Amino acid sequence: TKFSIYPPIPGEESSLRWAGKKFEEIPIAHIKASHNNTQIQVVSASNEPLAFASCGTEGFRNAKKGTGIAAQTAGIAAAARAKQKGVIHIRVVVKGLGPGRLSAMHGLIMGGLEVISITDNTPIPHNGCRPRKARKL
Amino acid sequence: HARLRALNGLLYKALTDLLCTPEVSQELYDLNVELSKVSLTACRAYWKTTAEQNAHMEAVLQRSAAHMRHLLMSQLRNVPPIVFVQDKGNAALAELDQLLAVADFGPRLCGIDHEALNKQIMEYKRRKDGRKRAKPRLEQDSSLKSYLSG
Amino acid sequence: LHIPVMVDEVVHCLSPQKGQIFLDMTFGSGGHTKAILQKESDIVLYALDRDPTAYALAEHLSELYPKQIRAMLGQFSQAEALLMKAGVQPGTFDGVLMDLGCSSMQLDTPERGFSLRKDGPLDMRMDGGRYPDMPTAADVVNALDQQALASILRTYGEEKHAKKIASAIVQARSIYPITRTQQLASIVAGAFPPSAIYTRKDLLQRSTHIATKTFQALRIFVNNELNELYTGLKTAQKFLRPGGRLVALSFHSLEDRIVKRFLLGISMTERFNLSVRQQVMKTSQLGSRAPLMWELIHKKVLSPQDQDVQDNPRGRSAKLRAAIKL
Amino acid sequence: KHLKFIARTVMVQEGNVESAYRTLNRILTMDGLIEDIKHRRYYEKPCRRRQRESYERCRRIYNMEMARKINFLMRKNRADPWQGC
RNA sequence: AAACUCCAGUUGACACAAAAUAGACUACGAAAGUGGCUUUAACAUAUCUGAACACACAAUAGCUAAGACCCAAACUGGGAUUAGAUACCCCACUAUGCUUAGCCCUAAACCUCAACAGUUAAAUCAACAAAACUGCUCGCCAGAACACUACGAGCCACAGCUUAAAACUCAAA
Ligand SMILES: Nc1ncnc2c1ncn2[C@@H]1O[C@H](CSCC[C@H](N)C(=O)O)[C@@H](O)[C@H]1O
Ligand SMILES: [K+]
Ligand SMILES: [Mg+2]
Ligand SMILES: [Mg+2]
Ligand SMILES: [Mg+2]
Ligand SMILES: [Mg+2]
Ligand SMILES: [Mg+2]
Repeated sequence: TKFSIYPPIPGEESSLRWAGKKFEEIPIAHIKASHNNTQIQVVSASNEPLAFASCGTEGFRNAKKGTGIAAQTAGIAAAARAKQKGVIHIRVVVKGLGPGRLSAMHGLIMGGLEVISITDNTPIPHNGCRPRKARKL
Repeated sequence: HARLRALNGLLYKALTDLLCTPEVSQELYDLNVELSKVSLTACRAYWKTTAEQNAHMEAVLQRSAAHMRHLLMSQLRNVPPIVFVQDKGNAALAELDQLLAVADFGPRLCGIDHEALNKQIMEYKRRKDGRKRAKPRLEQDSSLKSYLSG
Repeated sequence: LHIPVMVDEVVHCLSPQKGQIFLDMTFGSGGHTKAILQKESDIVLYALDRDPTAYALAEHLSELYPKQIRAMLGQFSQAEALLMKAGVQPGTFDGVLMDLGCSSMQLDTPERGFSLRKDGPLDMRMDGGRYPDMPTAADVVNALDQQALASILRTYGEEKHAKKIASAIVQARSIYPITRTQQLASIVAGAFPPSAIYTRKDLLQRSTHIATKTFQALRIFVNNELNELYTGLKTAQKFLRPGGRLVALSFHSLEDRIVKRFLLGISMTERFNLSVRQQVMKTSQLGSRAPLMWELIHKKVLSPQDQDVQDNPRGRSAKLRAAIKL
Repeated sequence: KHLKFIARTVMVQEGNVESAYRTLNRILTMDGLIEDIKHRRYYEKPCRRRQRESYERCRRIYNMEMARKINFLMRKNRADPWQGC
């Protein structure tokens, strides 16, 4: 068949399935990639938290949290905890432009989870609040 | 120099367009390779590296380099050969780690020379025991006086 | 009487108590020692100093307290072996107090030549002749080359005009030996227009002799104050009891920098007066420390009060640092 | 408020997560979202923003003109038809 | 480091704040200015020129009063950094940026190009900027510095703005 990068539309019956589940039912891996930290949380389609992880929770502290390896470790831990609850396929929803933005996904892959879709939810203000002044460095 | 910079930019754009389109090659289109840099002297191409998949990408690029040059000749027709350089961050680190895995380890103040100055002082003890600058434009010349004299 | 500067805060930070070992590497006049003995009489105190007159004062205090205070004459470098033979080889020092600068009896005496106000031999040597082979400031100025003297004044003396003052000193010395402190002061004054004799002003914004910095430099280079201070700090750390209290007083930028970098474990070779922007640039260039061993009693330095400045203007620039060995 | 998993969503093809992420990043770069976030990290003062936009427009115009000139002139980059003269 | 730890992530509800992409457009307005949507009202003059002061405007900052307050933020406090203070960095927070009604009347308010009309022929033209000019009108300048000053006068302005000297000094600027 012809693969389309566009996600299947909720409310429309698609042939695509994963473990006998529809795309609307696949659990959701929210990734937040800040400059100083990276947080990962898996939730069900019904917004039920199943696993959470972060660089700080994995023992890394201060500047060491900003490394990509910390985000990879967080992804590994989150994937292990989610897989303990039966999570197999996930939809990745990544926000922020932190160093671990991709590494966390790799960790999930290393954790055993299968990523079927990558979604960017970076909060981009359509001319919203005023950011802080530029650093004089 | 600026012309060569624009030529490098045009080569980068053309190579990116060839990579993106599926008409060039199904393999190349499926790879989705992205170029970090393109520089003409021969042409050096630098693409971002993701090991096994990296090796596969390098092999496919090396196989399709001739076809890519042929397609570029259709456009900029006089295109020098294109060299693809895999950017494994610092490639020295990657090669070093590969060899190290392969390799065998067997069984497991004051800012001065105070001493020199002290020696010099001991040696001494033992031996004991502005103006105006005329402006360049105001300097006189007597050549005209000599010429008028005779 | 130049009262020991912030001696109350020194006593507070040290917190003397009965049956504790406290080493005063800079006994000198002993005002700090006297206050410590006032707080505690059973304290076992060591009075180390390089001035034989300071050793005599320590022996006088020993006449006052036969074995509570123990005298010691020698430099910081010798202090290691001196204390090892003294009977404190395992260290375990409950407190260490390190003053810096010139002793009041040293500065007042013109024969030592520690002040330009009073004439005397250009000695500027803390040792009172215990090692006569020890160089004197007169030999230093007469011997050292133009570049060597310029470097000495630039680094030790924090002097902007080293290239000029060193040349002037060499020119003067080529005519006559520089054997008088006031002669050297006159020479340095001649290196500048006479109006510049008192143009330089102290941190108190009070006029001082222009040659003062130069004098300071020579003093340090005569006594190797920076190197001997570093050795003394290392020996104290080696001999300080874990959890012991170390209190230091620094009367100028160089010694305070050395003490602070030792306490915080910073590399001595690191640039001086670093700003946050400079640190960021350094790390950006380096982006392509040793574990801490102290706990600061006072994170910020302690400076004398304005009234104390009026009483003892010489102690205005004193900065106090208190830490505990970890 | 909008429906989710439609905007900035890329389906992973045969488990090729890296390729899907690269496609998503390229889409965001083409739409300028990545540069938008980078510029919105700190406030860019309006005079600075106007100067930067004018400089970018001038640079793009100059680059396009230079590319056109080079393409036009490279038609003469062939073997010399009158060698020896 | 400090700070917070009813802190963070997900979901839902949720603004008197600010107006991605369009915009690689070059539009509107006298200038300052103006880039979310809708609606209403609305963008002077059938010859030009015409004011430090008349008439009316005039970014930002600022003042007065009353509200709003997400965020940003002088000042301040704390933390770092520093020999040290301040600053650069981090955090918290205020005036302030917002609304209403007044005031203040400043700018590198700069297309550093006065307005109107005409010309592309001569010599094109000190240089650079931005091709060179002509007709006409108003404003302005007459060495530098003293001086976006002093005095006088005017002003809701009171550490203010507008107008604006002279003496001494120099042979340059
Ligand atoms: N390396 C060193 N070894 C021993 N004593 C030293 C020394 N460097 C300086 N000193 C001495 O330390 C003292 C510095 S000033 C003395 C201050 C004294 N604590 C008081 O009662 O005020 C002088 O006695 C000086 O000679
Ligand atoms: K825009
Ligand atoms: Mg008119
Ligand atoms: Mg205004
Ligand atoms: Mg506020
Ligand atoms: Mg303007
Ligand atoms: Mg006009």
